[PDB]
Amino acid sequence: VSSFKANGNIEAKLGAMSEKVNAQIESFDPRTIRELELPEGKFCTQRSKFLLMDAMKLSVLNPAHEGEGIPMKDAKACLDTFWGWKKATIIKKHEKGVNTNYLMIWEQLLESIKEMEGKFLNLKKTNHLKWGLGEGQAPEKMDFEDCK
Amino acid sequence: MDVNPMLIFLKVPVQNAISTTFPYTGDPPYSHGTGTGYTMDTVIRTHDYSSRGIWKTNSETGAQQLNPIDGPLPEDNEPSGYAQTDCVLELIEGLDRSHPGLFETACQETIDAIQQTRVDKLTQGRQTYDWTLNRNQPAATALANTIEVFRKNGYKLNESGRLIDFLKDVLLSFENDSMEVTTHFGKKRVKLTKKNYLIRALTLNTMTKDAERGKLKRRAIATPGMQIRGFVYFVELLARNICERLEQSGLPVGGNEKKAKLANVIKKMMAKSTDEELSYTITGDNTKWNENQNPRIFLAMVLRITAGQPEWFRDLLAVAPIMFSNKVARLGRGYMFESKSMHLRTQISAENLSDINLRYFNEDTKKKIEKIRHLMVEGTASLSPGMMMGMFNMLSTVLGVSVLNLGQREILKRTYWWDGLQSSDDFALIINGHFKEDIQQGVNHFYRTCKLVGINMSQKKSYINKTGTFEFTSFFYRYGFVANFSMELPSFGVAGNNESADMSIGTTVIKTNMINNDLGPATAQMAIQLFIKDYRYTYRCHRGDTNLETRRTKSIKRLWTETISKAGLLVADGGPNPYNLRNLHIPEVCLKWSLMDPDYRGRLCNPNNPFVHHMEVESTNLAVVMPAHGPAKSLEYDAVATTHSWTPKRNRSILNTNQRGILEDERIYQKCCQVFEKFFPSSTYRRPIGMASMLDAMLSRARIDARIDLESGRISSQDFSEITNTCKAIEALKRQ
Amino acid sequence: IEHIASRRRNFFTAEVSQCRASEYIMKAVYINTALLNSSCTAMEEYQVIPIITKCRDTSGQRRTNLYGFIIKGRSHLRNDTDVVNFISLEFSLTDPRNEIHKWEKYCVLEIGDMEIRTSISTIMKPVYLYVRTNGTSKIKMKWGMEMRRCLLQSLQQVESMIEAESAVKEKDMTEPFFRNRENDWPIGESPQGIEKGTIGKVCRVLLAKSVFNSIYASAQLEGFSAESRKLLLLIQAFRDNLDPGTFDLKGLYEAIEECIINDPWVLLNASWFNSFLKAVQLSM
Amino acid sequence: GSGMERIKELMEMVKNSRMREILTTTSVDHMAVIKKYTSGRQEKNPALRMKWMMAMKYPISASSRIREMIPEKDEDGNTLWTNTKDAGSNRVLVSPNAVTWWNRAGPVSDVVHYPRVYKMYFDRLERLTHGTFGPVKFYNQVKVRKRVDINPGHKDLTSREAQEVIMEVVFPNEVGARTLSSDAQLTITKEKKEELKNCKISPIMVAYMLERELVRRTRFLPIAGATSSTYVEVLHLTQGTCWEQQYTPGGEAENDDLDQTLIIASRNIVRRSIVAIDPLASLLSMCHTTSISSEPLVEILRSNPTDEQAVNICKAALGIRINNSFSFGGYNFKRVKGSSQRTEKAVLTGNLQTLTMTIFEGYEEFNVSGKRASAVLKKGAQRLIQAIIGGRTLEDILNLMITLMVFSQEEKMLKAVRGDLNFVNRANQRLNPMYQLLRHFQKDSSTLLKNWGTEEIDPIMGIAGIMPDGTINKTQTLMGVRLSQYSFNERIRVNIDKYLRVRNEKGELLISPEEVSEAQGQEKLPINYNSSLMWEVNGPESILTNTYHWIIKNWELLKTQWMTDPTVLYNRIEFEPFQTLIPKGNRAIYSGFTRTLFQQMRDVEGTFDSIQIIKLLPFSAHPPSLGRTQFSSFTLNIRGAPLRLLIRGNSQVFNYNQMENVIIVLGKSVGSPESSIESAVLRGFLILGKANSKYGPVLTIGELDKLGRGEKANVLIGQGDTVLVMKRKRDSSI
RNA sequence: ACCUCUGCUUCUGCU
RNA sequence: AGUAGUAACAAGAGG
Ligand SMILES: CN1CN([C@@H]2O[C@H](COP(=O)(O)OP(=O)(O)OP(=O)(O)O)[C@@H](O)[C@H]2O)c2nc(N)[nH]c(=O)c21
Ligand SMILES: Nc1nc2c(ncn2[C@@H]2O[C@H](COP(=O)(O)OP(=O)(O)OP(=O)(O)O)[C@@H](O)[C@H]2O)c(=O)[nH]1
Ligand SMILES: Nc1ccn([C@@H]2O[C@H](COP(=O)(O)OP(=O)(O)OP(=O)(O)O)[C@@H](O)[C@H]2O)c(=O)n1
Ligand SMILES: [Mg+2]
Ligand SMILES: [Mg+2]
Repeated sequence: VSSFKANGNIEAKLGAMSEKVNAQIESFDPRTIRELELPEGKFCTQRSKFLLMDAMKLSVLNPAHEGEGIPMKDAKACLDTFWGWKKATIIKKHEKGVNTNYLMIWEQLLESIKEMEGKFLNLKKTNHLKWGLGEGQAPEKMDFEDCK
Repeated sequence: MDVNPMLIFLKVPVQNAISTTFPYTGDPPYSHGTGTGYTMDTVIRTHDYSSRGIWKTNSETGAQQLNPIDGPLPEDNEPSGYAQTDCVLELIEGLDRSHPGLFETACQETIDAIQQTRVDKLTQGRQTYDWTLNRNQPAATALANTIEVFRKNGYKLNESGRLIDFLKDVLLSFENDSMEVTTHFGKKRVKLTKKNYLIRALTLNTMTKDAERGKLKRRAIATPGMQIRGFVYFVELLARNICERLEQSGLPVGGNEKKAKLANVIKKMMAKSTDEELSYTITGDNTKWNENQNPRIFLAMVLRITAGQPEWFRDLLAVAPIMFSNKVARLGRGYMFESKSMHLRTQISAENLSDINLRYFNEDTKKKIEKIRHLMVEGTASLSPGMMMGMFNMLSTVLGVSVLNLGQREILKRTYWWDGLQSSDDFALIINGHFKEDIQQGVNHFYRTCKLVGINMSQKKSYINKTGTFEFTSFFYRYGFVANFSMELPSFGVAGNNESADMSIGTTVIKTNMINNDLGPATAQMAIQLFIKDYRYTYRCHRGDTNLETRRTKSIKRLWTETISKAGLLVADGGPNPYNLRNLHIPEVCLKWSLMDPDYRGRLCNPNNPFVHHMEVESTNLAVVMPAHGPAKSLEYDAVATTHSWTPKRNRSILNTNQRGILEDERIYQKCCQVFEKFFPSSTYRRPIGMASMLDAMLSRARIDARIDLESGRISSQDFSEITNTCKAIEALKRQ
Repeated sequence: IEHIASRRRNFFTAEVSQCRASEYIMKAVYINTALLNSSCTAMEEYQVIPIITKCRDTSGQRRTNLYGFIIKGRSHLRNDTDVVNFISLEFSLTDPRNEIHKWEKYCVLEIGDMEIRTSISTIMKPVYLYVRTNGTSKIKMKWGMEMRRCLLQSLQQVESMIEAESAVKEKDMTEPFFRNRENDWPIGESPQGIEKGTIGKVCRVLLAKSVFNSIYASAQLEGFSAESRKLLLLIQAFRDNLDPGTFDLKGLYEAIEECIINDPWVLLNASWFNSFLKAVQLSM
Repeated sequence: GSGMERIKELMEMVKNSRMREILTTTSVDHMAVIKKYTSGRQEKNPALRMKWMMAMKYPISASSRIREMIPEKDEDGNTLWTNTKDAGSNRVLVSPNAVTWWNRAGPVSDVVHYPRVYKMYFDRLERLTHGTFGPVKFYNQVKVRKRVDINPGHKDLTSREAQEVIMEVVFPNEVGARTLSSDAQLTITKEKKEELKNCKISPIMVAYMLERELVRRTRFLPIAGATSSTYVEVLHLTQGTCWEQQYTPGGEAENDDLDQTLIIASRNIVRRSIVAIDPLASLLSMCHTTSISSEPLVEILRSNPTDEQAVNICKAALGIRINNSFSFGGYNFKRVKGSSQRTEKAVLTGNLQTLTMTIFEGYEEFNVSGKRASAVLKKGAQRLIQAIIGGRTLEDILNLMITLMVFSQEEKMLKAVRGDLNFVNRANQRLNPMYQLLRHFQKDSSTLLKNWGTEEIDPIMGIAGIMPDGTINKTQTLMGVRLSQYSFNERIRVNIDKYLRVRNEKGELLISPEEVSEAQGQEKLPINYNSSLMWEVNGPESILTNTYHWIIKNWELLKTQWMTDPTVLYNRIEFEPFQTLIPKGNRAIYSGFTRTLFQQMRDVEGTFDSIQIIKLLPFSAHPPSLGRTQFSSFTLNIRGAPLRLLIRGNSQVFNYNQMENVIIVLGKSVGSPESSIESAVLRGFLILGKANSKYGPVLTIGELDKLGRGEKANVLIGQGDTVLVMKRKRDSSI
């Protein structure tokens, strides 16, 4: 390296490298290019964390009730604006779910609200609610030696 | 009508609305679980690109080492590591000839640096592979561990405090028959074999890169240990010193300075061109830059750059490339397995991959393991080729620039020529010539020359157009740089340092963006409003007259009801927002100073408060931020230290581990350092120098402080005697 | 300049505050904030979180809105990607059975009836509850908490277009842009062709884009956006008469295309790119 | 008990074997490492982590002593602290309610030192409170990236001088061996030492703030106007993409900044005036209308002692007495007799570096005075013929010698540069050759001194000598260097003619405008010319954009005038600034070319092209001169770098963008106006369309003369294109 | 059962 | 189940 002196080194190896090693330019004309191809499969489905356009609100105007600012109080006040309840039925199944459990979570929820007292509401860990929240679904963790 | 935002581009040039193509209002991608798959991927690909080279078994580690240098020339456009020593040398010689005296100067500066650098320079890294534990640790902790284990095994030249002496210890440590370390079962002494130790010394730990934008799929990064880091540091310093004097280098200049340099290069180029020449620019990127760089080539570069220099320095700088030629990669955390039938899950280690049954793995991973098996050595993978991500950014830059440097008319004497700018693997190449055929030939000459030195232009990532517009590392040029405000969107929020630091950072971000990224005044005003709301919610410091309920409401309400001049309350104390465009550069405490009840002000700014955790001048009013793109940056901010300058609690997970003992060691160390500073306050500003023990210095200082205090009358004669007495008792107690 | 900025800001604050995208922002900020704090403080509790926003009519009155409820699962969230499971339960008048592919993960219940009267008589409408298991993480909750930054992405671009015209005209074009209410930017497509909108519309469209980027953040979106940007840039170079060339256009198309996998937002963005390309082709 | 509590603590620690082991076996040096020993990691996502922790009851870590200093529970029953130790320390976990408690009800200290310690911060607010706002204007302006100062009120110290000073001020007894040479250092120390006595703010913050204050800091920023630090500080407020908010910060200017701005203003005025029909009248007009930060330029010129060629031309015009000198290296240089002339040439340094450099060639004599030293100098072309030098100290005589050796421009100093010295910054920006050399040889002259030589001195004793040592020596000296000891400061009445030539009462030529530096600098302070002769928007880039924007916006009127009355168009006053961007030697030919081409467009009907007209129009504005030169471009000097504007089609400087339908000048839109035959590219020829090998080989441009009326060719016209031209059968007179 | 600890800490690199 | 997406979470560790 210390005595190195260049003398056509690059030129020589450029002359020994196949023409297949190149960066040929292709003229780019957006008039002759194709549209992107989209994947195929089942139709895409909603994955927001909350409803968007299909949402419906229960509203109270100029709220004044005791606890204005406390979420669950505001929530009770909003609920109170709806008279037209009826026995919940399932009308569109979660095909991979235990649809029964969802019905029961709602019924549990509504009841627990109507009965609630205080500012926060924590629900009982029923079997239907556990299921819906993946309670115990983590596999039990073991040493490899013991399950190999 | 269906709304389509992309249709704006029918009227507005893409660069002028580029901001909209950056979706940086959402969470960036993260890996979950192991990176071992990504590590195997890079190991495999790196060998694949060099596969037609020569295999050898390393005499010291037993590692299988692939050498593609001076290998067969590329035969197609696939990424190649077949770099040719003589071609690299020609390029570096070309760089020497274009810049007489540059190598000599950069060497001279590097030598001075080697003489002056303190061992503690290595504390400046982030997470570092710690061979004494076979786990990552903070850089300073990793340094201390190496120093301690070295001295217990008889290496202590580093006691000099000089980095170069620590470097000597490192090389000398490889002669040891069996390096002793201690593991925690209580405490057990473990003896590494000479081979074990060397393998750990040559290790880069690996993990996956999180929070990287713009990519579907993840990749692996690496962290070297302390044996490597001191040597790499000096190679990269030398390379930096060179890059600073190359008109074609994009490093280490940052944002505005980088843009100024690029604009100058275009201006230069155009002045040097004739009016009859065409000019095209490649917006350029390279395929798998790091995997196709080669330590053997870096060794050549270092020897050639340092030609004529003292042999000790040449050999010292050659260490980093040699170590990289002999490196191994830890394979990461392994994999997890699951049994549907038995609802269970388990962790296997990377080390298990040497000999685990292959039935557990998907086909892809089984193939990876099969390929990697012949490389595995005491739990690691041999990786002679490649450099791994970002290890020699500057030296690799020197290689790319050397190709740019070739494009001078008086060297080529062709119907074309080129110049440009390069930063790592990113480049803008400007090619000039009389006809389009000249441009094509020039582009082919540049591309093929790059191939001869293991630089592989990414065909699918690069494009070409007539000079006037181009992109360079997310800077868009349309006859001059335009703004890209969206790059910065993630920095608009609450930084999470503390209440004082965050107010200052938040207002500064707005201001900086008004100056640099065309953040208009109305949006800047709205940015102030949005920041203040987020700060108030984050820190639960809603204005004192509001009726939100938090754990802080009652105490802030009292402060409010009791305050006379409410306009003087800091926002974090439930006060109003004072900020508008005109005062963004004024620290809140200054801005409100004249409006503060004197008692609040005297409390807020009480220097005796227990909240502010001062440490070091050099790290005062410094935050770390992670930009959307690129490395972590230190951020200076302007703020008065108050009770709002507090420190959040530390992680406690280590309490549940065998490493909990470390917490105790830290506490002891800190206690010793704190008391030291009660005797040497200047040590918080600059680092104190000396071979004297901490205790001896404190004793000498107490005595002579007590004597001056006596004469000057700050202290009684009784007090004074007790001080000298306490000193004598300490003197004595120090003899068991 | 502060006075100038506030006048333009009032234009902006209007357009954006009344935009439906801003409703989603507030839902997202409220939900993620509540879920993060609950996740941290109540790790063992199945805690209930009402989905609330508060707004004012243009007619000036405050209103509190309830959309439904979230039930939080346990939440020993350690790594930043660690998941909290939760149930969402959300009111709607939309019958899902008309578009079931939109609702694969949901169990929709019928829970009541809602009145509508007029004159000759009235009509009762069923009230549905859209129920589903879902999940999120500390990283996703943090970003959701910050969704107000979407306002800046839109308004900065809008303000840059106002400023660009203002420089050439040598005066503040804010009022002309907001009031001359002439259709001066292509922002959509009808069956007849390309439709133009005012700067107000551009603001809301760019805001919606930004908000959707945040709701539907993905690696697919990241890769799609970065790779498709190169193709946008190549088109622009052609339209600027700068004689652009590629080295492996096929490989560039494959790099874009592999990022379009299953995400509805990325699928639509890909479709938009195609529409843009066709419209540009037609104009040449 | 000053010292009492800390020694007792130390006693207790040494009673523990572990702590004693550490304190006896850790060098002061090694403390630097163990100080950072930790299991704690630098948070990698602090934003997320804070949002998480702020939900928790006890997220804050506070000193153990909090437990003694505040209640455990507050009035509302909030727990404020707990006894849980934070991992890795003796700090304890506390509530944010503890911070509020402290701020409402904790101990009240006095804050007298706060303003002084945080002066750098408070000064910001002072400047703003006393600032004045003018109007906002809307326009496009190029904001060019340069390095600018960012901290008003620094004391221009290096980091090592600052450290030294701060060590003396804050930690005097830990200073070590060496102490402060500089007197600047010493008076700062005393001032600061006096300001900060009895100060109880943490010394960490005091050192931090002193370091921020005392050291000059810079940054690269896009900046259109005043570059002074007090203006940089409010760049977000005064500059936008399309606007300027006129503003004056409260407080005094620096004398340095004013002097610097005065020179820039005066040069700008001189350069603008030289291109007017009556330079002196135009210069006086501008002098009388111009202000620097609302101060009339006339008053500054009367009261300001700056000696500079353009400044002095302005002083002469105004009847102000001048000291016929300039500044260099802090020394003032009066030319007694002789003269020389500016010529650039290539120059290899001993650094090993090529460099264009303006070098003065000719015989000259200089009286030189500084505040501590003085000399007589005789000069040739890079010739130090002789330097007779005096002053207070040896030191001060030395420092002037260095300066004069460098000022000579001698080869021996050229080829005595050693180590790192470059003539372009990191950003590729050309730097001042002579100031670079001066700063170098003031760092270290040892090579220079040894490379110079010596000389044997006579017995006319009194003509003393100085040795390559720096030593006082009787028989030997350096080469041309001697030592010895009314009216050097004295200001003279001069006269000035219509073309700005300045002469004494005796009528000898003292200053000519061609001796004024061509460097386009950026003013530290705002200049308002308030003049019909100057664009309202300052700067060279702005001359370009303003001129083209103005043509376009007035295009309807200007077009009719191009058709009906060209000569009145060409002579319009709005084109004069633009003339200053054209090299002096090219103005006439560029004009002749342009007028000819424009006449051709008229003669050859159907070949009107408004863009071509707009583009070339400003080049019409000089008495024409016909020639044989075809131009493929015109050169413009912008910031001392030539840009070339292509005659045919678009260039980096000037291009029409079809897609936007705008003209773009230096990257800025300046708005829009809204057959194959090209009449206004070549003098005498027409372009018909694309090349045709029918009519033979492709000729250069500079090979077209050898054709004849009606005869054609193929031409490499520029930017890679080949075209079919025809020599015209009749040509146009203009 | 139940008890205890942990919520970035066996995994976040480089100029 | 659900989140997600090239490998994880769906509590871990210890008693
Ligand atoms: C070696 N020099 C330098 N010099 C004068 O030195 C003065 C300042 O030095 P300079 O390096 O030219 O700076 P200047 O061009 O003013 O700086 P700027 O870059 O701001 O334009 C000029 O006015 C110039 O005339 C000289 N003047 C004469 N007559 N003869 C000389 O030999 C020399
Ligand atoms: N050493 C180092 N280089 C980095 C880092 N981040 C980015 N780079 C380099 O800087 C380049 C510019 O990054 P960007 O253009 O902002 O992003 P990108 O997604 O890689 O680039 P595009 O292809 O333009 O979308 C990268 O392509 C790398 O070459 C980093 O953390 N360390
Ligand atoms: N976070 C990052 C990103 C990039 N790099 C460095 O920058 C180089 C170029 O980055 P990039 O172009 O993104 O990747 P390549 O390795 O070139 O691979 P490819 O372009 O084929 O994806 C990398 O090889 C590596 O040396 C790094 O160190 N850290
Ligand atoms: Mg790359
Ligand atoms: Mg890259």
